[PDB]
Amino acid sequence: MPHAFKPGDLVFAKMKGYPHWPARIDDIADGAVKPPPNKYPIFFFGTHETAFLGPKDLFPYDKSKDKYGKPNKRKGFNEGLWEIQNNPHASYS
Ligand SMILES: CC(=O)N(C)c1cccnc1
Repeated sequence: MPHAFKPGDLVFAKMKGYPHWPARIDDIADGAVKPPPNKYPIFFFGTHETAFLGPKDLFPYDKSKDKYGKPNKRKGFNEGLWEIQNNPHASYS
């Protein structure tokens, strides 16, 4: 059975106006801004932007890749696919 989400988990993350997007649950660095309660720090592959989202917007990568892991016109999307598939745990500083 599923656990709760944890840092390092790989997902497709959905925001209003954008396709399901390759992403990871980030850690919070010591001394860094924490998210609101009930929200996770989401790092989006390709764009390298962060947002705070709840589970309703988070689709586990393994289960969803066949639906969602297809090239897309949007800026950074295809880079994002390479990253989630090829080095999803790296520093994208
Ligand atoms: C892919 C991407 O970067 N998206 C969807 C985003 C992330 C954070 C804020 N707005 C949009």
